[PDB]
Amino acid sequence: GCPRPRGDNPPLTCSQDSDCLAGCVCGPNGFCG
Repeated sequence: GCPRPRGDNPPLTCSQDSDCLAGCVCGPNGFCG
């Protein structure tokens, strides 16, 4: 998964898998996971 995320921060948007860091994926709500 992404490097140590926290719920003190909002999710970031995406539209493709390449919009995120390695380890992260792009989901159906248009937010990275």
